[PDB]
This record gives sequence, structure tokens and C-alpha cells, in this order.
Amino acid sequence: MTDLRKLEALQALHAELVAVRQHRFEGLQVLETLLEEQTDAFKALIAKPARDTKDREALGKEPKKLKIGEEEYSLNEDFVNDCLKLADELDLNEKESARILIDCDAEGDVETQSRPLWECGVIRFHQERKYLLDCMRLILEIAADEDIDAGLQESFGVAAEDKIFGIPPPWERQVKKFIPRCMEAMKGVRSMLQCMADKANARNMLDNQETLDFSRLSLVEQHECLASILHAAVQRHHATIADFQDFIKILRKWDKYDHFLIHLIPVLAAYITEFGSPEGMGDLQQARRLNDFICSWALPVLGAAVRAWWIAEHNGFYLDDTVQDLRGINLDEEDEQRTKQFLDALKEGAFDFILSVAADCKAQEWQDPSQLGARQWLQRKIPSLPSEPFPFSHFLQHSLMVHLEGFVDATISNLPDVLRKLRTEEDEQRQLRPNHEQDMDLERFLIIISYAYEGRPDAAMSFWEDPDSNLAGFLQWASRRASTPLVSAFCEMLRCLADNEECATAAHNFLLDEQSLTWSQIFKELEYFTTKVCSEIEPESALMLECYLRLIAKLATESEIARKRLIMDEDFNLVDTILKLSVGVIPHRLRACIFYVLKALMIRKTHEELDAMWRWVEAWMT
Amino acid sequence: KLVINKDMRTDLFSPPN
Amino acid sequence: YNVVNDSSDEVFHFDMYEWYIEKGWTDRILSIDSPHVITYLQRLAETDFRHAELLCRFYTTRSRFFEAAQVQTNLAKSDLNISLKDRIILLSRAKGNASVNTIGISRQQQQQLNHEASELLEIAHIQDDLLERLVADPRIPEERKAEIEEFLDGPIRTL
Repeated sequence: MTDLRKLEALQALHAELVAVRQHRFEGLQVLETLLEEQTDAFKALIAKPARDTKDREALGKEPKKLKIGEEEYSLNEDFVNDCLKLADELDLNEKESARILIDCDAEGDVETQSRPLWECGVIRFHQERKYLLDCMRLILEIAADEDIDAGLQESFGVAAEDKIFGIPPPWERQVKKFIPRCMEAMKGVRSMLQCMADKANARNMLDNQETLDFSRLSLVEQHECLASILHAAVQRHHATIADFQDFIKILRKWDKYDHFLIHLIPVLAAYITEFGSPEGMGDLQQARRLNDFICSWALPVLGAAVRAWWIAEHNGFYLDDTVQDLRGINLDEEDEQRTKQFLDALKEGAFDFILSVAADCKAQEWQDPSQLGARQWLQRKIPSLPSEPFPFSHFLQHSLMVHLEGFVDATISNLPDVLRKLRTEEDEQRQLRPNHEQDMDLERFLIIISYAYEGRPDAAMSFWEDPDSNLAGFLQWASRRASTPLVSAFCEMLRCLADNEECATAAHNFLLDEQSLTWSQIFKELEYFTTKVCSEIEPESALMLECYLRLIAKLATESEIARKRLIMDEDFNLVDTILKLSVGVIPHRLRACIFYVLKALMIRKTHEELDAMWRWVEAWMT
Repeated sequence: KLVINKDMRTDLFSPPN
Repeated sequence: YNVVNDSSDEVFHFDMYEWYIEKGWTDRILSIDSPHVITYLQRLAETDFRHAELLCRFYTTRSRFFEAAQVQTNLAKSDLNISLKDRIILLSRAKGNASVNTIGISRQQQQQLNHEASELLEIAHIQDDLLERLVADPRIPEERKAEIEEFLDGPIRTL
């Protein structure tokens, strides 16, 4: 139709944005026509008129005829009761609340859902904020898409500056900035959600359960959209120090761990990147004050992670003495200060919190049984989520992985001596007291690196292109003599860094000799454990065997040269070892891993390989 | 739609009546 | 104010809409969900500028920009007692409101209105530049200026 209401206007507009995002430009002329009709909507993100007494007393005094804009309607004793109910639950003005209910009668959605008329008003109200805010994310997302025409990419850019951020275009030109409105906007969502649980829990302590669940889902989605919009706005260098201080204070006043903190994490990450790192407001003098300001907290792990990130990002200034001025300043004292601060942050559990957040972010309802118990053998002391149905999006995960990989690169290219001293400390601690379990800082860091580099071959290739870079340097340095946990973490990292065939072949060529880990030692340990079981076993040995089996299966499924070599290698004879191990007394996990390795090796085979496999199976089963 | 007609106007520099 | 909003007297609520308008309480009138006030305005919108402005506010906040551009344009072309500068504001608003999408209305219908408002706004600015300059001109007799102000400070004239 052409005369669509507010709800139908936003729903139709959303469909158009998806078309342009999915490589469908058949609605260019129709898209521009909608932004002009909803100009007043994009200006204010979310604002509910306060409940006024003039309309409350007037609505109930003469509930006979209602006049909204140009049209006229008649109020009856039944409809009038729904207006007061909707206005009370949401604390919305009677005039605005009535318009929402009128839209339901016209569209006639009461029969499509079979719910009370007053309840539909709550859903219709939440739908407006959903599309009104969700559509804004698509505009900025399409404005940053590099796989589209440069002309179209710029059209949505300037439009968002004026429609969303209220900044006029360059060819023209009391008002309030966007951030202060966004901060107050998100604040209303929190206060509205808090009062919702208090009132809902009171009456609960019905047919509206699903409606309350849908409203909570819409609220969390709107909060995520507002967080993404704030992140995008900050990415354009449109912030200041006051907003940063306010955000830091809000974080310090954080009470409970929930999805909102995970959504705000990237906001603080971008803040530190713009201010802390030398990729933004490059005011060296200003950075000194922020350092002392950051370096009250109701949760020490948050402050530890914040300080660690700030140090990692701000240690890039003190690399050379030619791109900036470093006169009349001592270096060793500041280096020792940053080192002790990072050590304290580690002891407080910064990497632990980062790993817990990364794990809770990608929480999947179902997981492949081929990777059970992987990366779940640590000591997690951080409380988990309440398990409520709040699934995450994809852009948020992408941004989180990008920020994590950036932090990893920064920490590897800025603080190598820190990692060296930490590894030496862990080694000497495990040596002087083997009965005790040393800290898992390095293992947690490697697991975080693995989580960051997952399904992103464009970034994983960086570890193979330049073998003389810092990335390859750390990769080859982390393969020397170490304990079982570090070897297992490195094997898991290698397995997760094989999303394609090229990376698998690169890892295969780098693992074998051309000291670092080699297939020779792996097979020697396999044969040793086989002879020991066949003439007990510790959890570390089983974990190492499972990691080796998973890595072999991944390499065989991804690479071809390894599959063709190991299958007929005379010096390895992996099949015999895995069979002698499976026929022994061991848990079912090792047998399952061996079976999956066999499957991977036999994913692509020929007549000779089939004959050999059948011969071995018959010989070992007869 | 414009139509110039210098012929019959109203003297802009003389009062009315 | 409870007793007021709890009433079902319709002539009363009409008299109160008029009274809110009089006192200037855009605060409380724009905050009424009801269509009853919209319908009341739709009958007297094309009767008075102040009422039309209220009607257009209700449309815009409901993303019905094209309908407001229609009310504003007709008001600028009308023979109501409206000053030229007020007719420049009406056209300028209509031009903006017709340039943005309104759901349920064809791109062709939007552009044709945005184009009519753009042309009439161009003529209106010319007329305003003339009237201002003529009134201020030292070489124009006072007797003529009053006559110029009568014929140019009103509906928009042909080029």
C-alpha cells in the first residue's frame, strides 16, 4: 500500500535496507523516499512523552470522541479502559498511547495474534523502537561496505551524519549532540527493564508470559543496536574526554555480570583504541593524564582487564624516538611500572575474565561431538550467565574477534619481554613445586588467541606469509621444550588455524623438520604410551593424546599432502600405533578420537587404500 | 508562465486616485 | 485534571482543545493519543493557520510527512489571511516533507508535490526580496509603498 502507518512504514523500510545489503539495488529510488518521510523519527532515537495529567483527566471525563491529527475516532467504555492500562504499564502519554491502540484496530492484528487489545499496544510500541533502531545499524553497515559501488557507499554515509547524528552535510551549515542522547536513550532501556522485573515479579510471585519474553528480547536487541550505533559513531572520531570519563564511571558502578557488559566491552575497546593507542587523538600529553586517571571498582577483574588493555595499547608510543618527542622523560621507571601493573592485572584474573567472556559469547545450543572437552579443562572462577534466552548477533561477534586479534597483535609486538618473564616464572614455579599447579596465564592467552583466530583465514595467513615477522617469531618460540598444557594449547591453536587447505599445508610444512615440535617426537611419545599401556595414565597424557589426534584429523581433513604422506609413511606407521592404543584399556574419548582420525584419513581414498584398510581391519578384528 | 506587457501598467511613481 | 480527562462530554472536549490552543499549551495537546483531536483538526485545518500547524505536527510525528506537505502547500496557495513570510515557511516545510519517503505513497506523487513547493518557494522569495527592497527604497513615495505592501504581502503572485 501507500498510506502506511508508523509500524508498517518502519517494517517496509527495513526490508529495503536488507535488499541493498544483500546485493539488490532494485529499490534505490524507493529507499530515498522513505528517509524523507521519517526524518523526524531518525532525529530522536527513543523518547516517550511523560504521562501528563491534562490528558488523563480529559480522556476519562468525556470518553466519547477522540481527535488525533486530521482523523476522528469514537471512544467507548471498552477501548478507553485499554488506553489507561497501556499508559500505566509503560508510563506513556494518553494521547500517544491511544494512537498505538488505534493502529491495532485499523490493521486488525487482534485476530492474527488472538490477544487482548491492550497487550497488542505493548508489542506495537516495542516494534517501533526495534526497526527504528535496527534500521540505523544497516545504514552505517552499508555505508562501510567495501564490496559495493563507491557512489552508493557515500550516499548512506552523509545521510547518517544528518539523519542519525544530526550533523548537517558539508554543503550547508542550541542542539544537543548525539552521544548524550544515546547515553540517555540506553539509560531509559535499563530503568524500564529494571522496573519491569520488579513489577512483573511482584504479580508473578498467564497468557502474557510469551509477550513479556518477546518484550525482553526486543529490549535487549534495541540495547545491542544502540551499543553498535555508539561504537560506529565513536569509530568516526566524534567523541571527547567527558564521554570517556562517564563511561569509565558507569563501568566502575557496574553491579552484575550479564550480556550488557559484553555488549559494552567493544565500546571501551574502541575508546582505548582511539585515545590510548597512537591511532587517533595523538595528543601525547593528554595520554599521560588518562594513564594516571585509569591507573572503587566493584569487580576487580574489570579494572585489571581495562588496565591491561590500556597498557598494551599505550606502550606503542615508547618504541622509537623519531616520530614523537620523548625528551626529559625516563624510560626504565615507566617500563617497570607498566610491568608491575600488568602482572597485578594478570594475578587479578584479566585473561581469565577475557576467556570467560569469549566463551560465553559464542555459546552454541549444540556442538559437534568431535571436539568435546576441548578448551574446557581450566579453573573458571568467574560466575556464568543466568542461561536466559539472549542469543548474540553476528556483527557483534565479528567486531569482538577483530578487537581481540588487534589486542593480540599489540601485546605480541609491544610486550615480548613480559611474556618471556611470565613464562620463565611459570616454569621455575612448576619446577620448584611440581605437586602444585602453576598459573594458566600463558595457556589462557593462547586459548584467547585461538578463539580470536577462528574461521578467519585472511588473518591466519599472516602467520605463514612472513616467517621472519613477530607473529612467526612467537609461533616458533612457543614450540620449544615446555609442559603438557602449553603443548596442548599450541596444538589447539594450530588446529583452529586450519580453516582452509592453504593454512593446513603451511602448518604441515612448518611442523615437520626442513628445538621446535616435530612429528618424530610426537610419534615417539605415541609409541611410548602404547608400550606402557600394553606393557597408569594421567589426565595430562590423555589430554595430550586427544589433542594430537584432533590435530592429525584436522590436518588430514584440510590438507592433502599430509593425508597422502602419513597414510603410507614407513617411519611413522600411525595406524598401527593408534590401533594398539585403541585395543588397550583406555576411556572412550581416545577411541572416539582415533575413529575420527581414521575417518578423516579415509575421507578421500582409492581402491588400494580401501584394500589396505579392509586388510588391517580384518587382521585386527580376527 | 510570464507575459511582458509594457503597454498598460500602473505608474509606480504616482499615487492612486 | 482527572475530572477533566474522565469526561465523556464531546462539546466539552472540543471546547478544551480550543482552550489549550488558546493558552498555547502545545505541551498537553500534542500529548493526546486520541484520534478524536486529529479528526477535530482535520475539519478546521483549512480554516486557520494555527490549527493547520497543529495538524501538521501530528502528521510528522507519525511519519506522515506527505500529508503534512499537502496541508502546508494548500494553505500557502489559499486566500486565507496569511502573510507572505508565513507562506514562505509553509512552502519551505512542505518542500522538506515531500522530499522524504512516506509509506504508502508513490515516489511520483512525492516528487510532484516537492516540485510544486519548490517552484512556489522560488517565486515567494523573489516576491519577498521585492517587497523588502521597495519599502526601503528612498526614491519611492510613501503613498505608493503602502499600496505595494497591500498587494505583495499576501498570496503569491504570478511571475
